[PDB]
This record gives sequence, structure tokens and C-alpha cells, in this order.
Amino acid sequence: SPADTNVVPAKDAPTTNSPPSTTSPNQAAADANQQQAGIVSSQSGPNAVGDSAPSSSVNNDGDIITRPTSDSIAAVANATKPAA
Repeated sequence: SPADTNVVPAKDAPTTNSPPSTTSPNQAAADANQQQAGIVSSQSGPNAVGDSAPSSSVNNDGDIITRPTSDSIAAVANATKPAA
């Protein structure tokens, strides 16, 4: 029974479920993933307490991004263009 014999991490899996948050990026994501898996809260006790998941917002550096790393470089760049 194929399409089962071979299952690999989905496209961009690290941070798929990760919800667009500005409060606790990781916690918020370690939860979308939590409910996502279907694992009820009351079921996993101590575990689902202090935990993080890669977040779709957190970006590669600590900083809690609010838009693509690229469109952010684009902001700084644009805001600096003396009249040719």
C-alpha cells in the first residue's frame, strides 16, 4: 500500500503549522504543532508546557521578523537612496 510505504517530511516542514505571532513565536508554534498532531493538551502534561518549534516568524537570527528576511533588507535598502 504505497503513498504510505514512502512518507517524507512535507515541504518546508520545520515551520508549516507555525502561526503568524508576535508574542511568543516558538511557544505559539510549538502549540499549533501540538494541536496539529492531534495530541490533546490534557494528555501530554509536563511535556507540552515549556517547548518551542521553529517558527515561521522567528527568522534565522533571534529577532522576531514580521516579513520575509528579503523584504526586510528591501526596507532598509529603499529607505536609503539619495536622488540620483
